[PDB]
Amino acid sequence: QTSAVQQKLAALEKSSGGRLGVALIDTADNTQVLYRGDERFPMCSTSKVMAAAAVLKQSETQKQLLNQPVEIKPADLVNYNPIAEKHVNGTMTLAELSAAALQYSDNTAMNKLIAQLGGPGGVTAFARAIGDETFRLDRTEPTLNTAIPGDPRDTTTPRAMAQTLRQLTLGHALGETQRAQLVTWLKGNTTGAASIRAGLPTSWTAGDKTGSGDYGTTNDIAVIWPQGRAPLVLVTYFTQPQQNAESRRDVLASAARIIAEGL
Ligand SMILES: *[B]([O])([O])[C][N]C(=O)C1=C(O[C][C])[C]=[C]C2=C1[C]=[C][C]=[C]2
Repeated sequence: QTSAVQQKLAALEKSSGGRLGVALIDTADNTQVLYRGDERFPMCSTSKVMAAAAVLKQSETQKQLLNQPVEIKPADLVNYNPIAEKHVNGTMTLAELSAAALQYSDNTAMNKLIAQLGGPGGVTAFARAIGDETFRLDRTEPTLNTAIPGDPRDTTTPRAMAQTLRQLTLGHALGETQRAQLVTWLKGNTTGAASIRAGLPTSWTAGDKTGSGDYGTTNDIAVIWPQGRAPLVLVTYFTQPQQNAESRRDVLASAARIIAEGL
């Protein structure tokens, strides 16, 4: 069946010229709204949530892990490292790397999280351990953002990512302290105001992680606390046919606005 909301998302997609994927979980009743919910999309930096969560899980049995120093060398810098560059020839703790990766989308920080987990497959392994059979991380930064159409590397589906974000931020995939820490990091994100958040009523609060890559890939995954109702989990993925396409955060805001108006 096709709902009014799905029809509106299709119209938005048609006018955008790209491919849009949406997955909403409304925890007020556990219902879901999906648009291309089972198609694969390149995650780009939204994958950093899985990596930070995997490290949080390891910290449940190692009380001092988050305070563990990790060396940052000149050779570790990649294409975007706003936080890590300040620490070259120095160190960053795993908590500092997680916060930098999540709140500023630092790529060097993400690579340190991936390394701590034993490589991209370590992130995938954690996803499997928490019930996500779809997610796959195959490469490090910055190549995991190539976002080539048809390429299965570093992809997931909106349905799977929404389910996983719910389990991580509202459920019990992580211990209570770690869940709280992940939510605190997401709510402190600095990069999301033009994405999902721009399509929501101003009174609502939320935590999110954005993603950007080639083929104008523009992503955002969010946990949302609407005014007067149970939380929502929303994933909005968008990718375009040309490698050098421009970013379209407004399309994500438009998708979020349609979802909100459909409540
Ligand atoms: B994540 O998606 O925020 C990290 N993204 C990238 O490193 C990246 C961007 O985003 C600027 C931070 C734009 C275009 C790219 C990127 C990586 C590889 C190819 C193209």
